Order: sequence, then structure tokens, then C-alpha cells
Amino acid sequence: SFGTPFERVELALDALREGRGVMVLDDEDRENEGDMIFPAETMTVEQMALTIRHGSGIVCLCITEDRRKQLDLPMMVENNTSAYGTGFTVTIEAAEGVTTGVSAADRVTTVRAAIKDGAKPSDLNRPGHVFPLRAQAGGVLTRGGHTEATIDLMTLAGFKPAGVLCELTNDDGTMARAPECIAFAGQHNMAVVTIEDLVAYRQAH
Amino acid sequence: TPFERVELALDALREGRGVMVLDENEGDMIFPAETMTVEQMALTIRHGSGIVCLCITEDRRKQLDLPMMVENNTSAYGTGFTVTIEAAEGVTTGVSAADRVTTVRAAIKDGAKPSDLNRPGHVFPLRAQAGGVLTRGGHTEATIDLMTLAGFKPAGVLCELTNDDGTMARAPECIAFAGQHNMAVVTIEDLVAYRQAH
Ligand SMILES: O=C(CO)[C@@H](O)[C@H](O)COP(=O)(O)O
Repeated sequence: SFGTPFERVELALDALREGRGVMVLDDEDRENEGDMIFPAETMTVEQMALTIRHGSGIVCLCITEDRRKQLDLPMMVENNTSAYGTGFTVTIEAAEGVTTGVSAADRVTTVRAAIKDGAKPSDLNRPGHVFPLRAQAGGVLTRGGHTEATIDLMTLAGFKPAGVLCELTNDDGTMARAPECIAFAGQHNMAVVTIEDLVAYRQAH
Repeated sequence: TPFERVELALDALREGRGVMVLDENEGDMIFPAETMTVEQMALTIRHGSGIVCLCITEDRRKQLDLPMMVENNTSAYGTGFTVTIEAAEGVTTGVSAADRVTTVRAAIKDGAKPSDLNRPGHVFPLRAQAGGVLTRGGHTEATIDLMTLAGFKPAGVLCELTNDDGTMARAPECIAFAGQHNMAVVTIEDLVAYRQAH
């Protein structure tokens, strides 16, 4: 890489603000993945389209524990037995403005439905094809995962604490590793930052 | 004929090729869960929604303790989503073509027990309605009936085909995809008819 943890985080924040996305890489001894993330408020149909096309296709919406209650999306399992304690809630669908809810456009509508000011639970049907992740309070200083990094990022950048995220994926079905992600981030002018970088930053500030 | 199609469908599945299933207006690559290959998975992910499901019986849903995700299912289409899964091992993050395959095999394995799968995960079990396509005409049941009429366990991996531009592949496009990857094509009508006759 290049530069300090700190300028990478600031470029990250500019990117988001600028409508560009971010590639968030994490601990090579963890997920070892990089996530294409964008703010729920700005992510374009075109962008969502590229995330379905090059990501896992399992495109998630990072939300706060406080918005989770507002929409009343129960956590998915009470005995979350998952390796990463990943914070899946019940899945969602825009209650209208969509169809099968799986096209790019439909998922963006659903994200906007979820993030709207004054968004009420009736605004969402269940189940659906957008996957909310409840970010652990204290973000990356508490839990050091993509979910948290996202919210920490929206928050610093000045947005609502809500972000779309998805794993980069080699055409062969294997996960993209660091080198791949960074070239891809390169080609799409999304700022590369790592969870190490954001934990360094928050602490510092 | 609508009946030929259904037969060539089983013939594909039997041979270990995919079936394109149309009707919703969508088009779903489906493969049996007992034969689907990684490459086969990787392609599903490459051109599918990435939301790759595994259609199962209720009896199997109970065998794994996979609760229906929401009790009040307000989904526009009454979609049979269960609480999602991940192989309790053989996988890592559970999101690669190879990891998702492994998770499917863990669930459909004879004698699979609940502890064989962690929750949440990146594979989405769909529970089809008792009665098959004669009760509910969704891709969920259309896939069990298919797997069943073909000789397999009532367990099938389905996913909706999507153009690179985010727009869902429409039937012509589906039919084109079929051609490229040598899959058979049958509709839910053809398949409702078939069971009917017989
Ligand atoms: O939910 C998903 C992907 O859809 C995750 O598995 C991500 O890869 C990152 O989530 P964290 O474990 O980092 O919170």
C-alpha cells in the first residue's frame, strides 16, 4: 500500500462523499475479503448492478441497532451459531415500488425504503432479497468486521449510519483476495482502506 | 410439446445438466443438490442473483431444525424462506462457489442433523408447499416436483438469471443462456400440465 492509515481513511471519506465507493479489506487471518460498499443514500442502480455482477450477489444493508428496532426487524437467529457472529436480521422487501425485488433497481428502492427518514416497519415486507446487518455498538473498536467498518465510515463521512456492502468475487467463483480487490478498486476508482486502518483512526481520534 | 419439454428436463437433470425454469416472469437455473458441481455453482453466482437457494421438503426442514424465517410472511409472493445456513465445517466464510456447494451437500446428506449446519449463513433454504406446483406454482415447488419426477431426493438448487446490467433476464435471454450452457428449458405451465395428465 501507500501512505498512512490516516490519509487512507480520509480518502475513504472523500470517495464516499464523492459518490465513489470503497473497498474495505480486512484481516488476512480473518475473512480475508474486501467489500464493495456505498452509502445507502447515494448508491446508484448502475452501482448495485456492478455489485450483483462482481460481488457475492448477497448484497447487505448495514444498519444501526436503533434503526433495526424502528423497522422492527428481529435478529434472524437467537442462537447465532455462525463463525463470524455476522449480524443478519430478517431479510426485507420494499413494500411497493418493486416486483420480485431481485433486480438491481428493486434492491436500491428497498434500501431507500429501509433508510428513509421516518421509515416504518410496514414499509417493508418479509422475507425479501435485501439483507440487513445489525452493526455492533462501538463499531470496529467493539467488533472488527465489514458491517461495523461500513457504519463507522458513513458516520465519519457525515451520512446516515447505513451502508450497502458485498464481497468481491473472482469469475471462477473463488473469493477475490487482496491483490484482486485492489486492482478492481483501482479500475472503479473506489478508495481502498482496511479495517486495521479504521481501528487505528478511531482510536487516534 | 409441453410434455416433451418436461421429459427432456428430467433428462437434463438426470444427466447432470441444468434446467432453465420459467413462468413472476423470471427464469431460474436449477440443478439437483445431489449432483450440482462447483463450476456449476460458480456459474450460478456469475450470472445469477447471487441469492442461491436450496429448495427442500418440510420433512427435511424439520430434520434440520430450520425455522421459517418470519412467522408473519408479508412477502409479495409468500416466499418460503427459512432461517439461512452454513456447513458447520468444510467451509470458511461460506460464500465461495465451493463453500456454498459444501453447505448444500451438508444439508441434503442422508442423516443430516441440525448441528451439521450453523446459522446464519450464505445459503438460503426454501421450503416448498406440500402438493408441489398444484398448490403453489413457484420456482420452489417446480423444482422439487422436477427433482422428484427425475428420480432425485426432493432437494434442488435454484437461482434467478440476471443480465450484467442488473435487469432480470427475460425469457428470450434465459433461452439464450440455456443455449450457451446446454440446459433444457421447461415452464411452470408445461410442468403443471404434465403432473395433471399423469
Ligand atoms: O454478510 C456478509 C456478506 O453478505 C459478510 O460475511 C461479509 O463478508 C462481511 O460481514 P462481516 O462478517 O465483516 O460483519
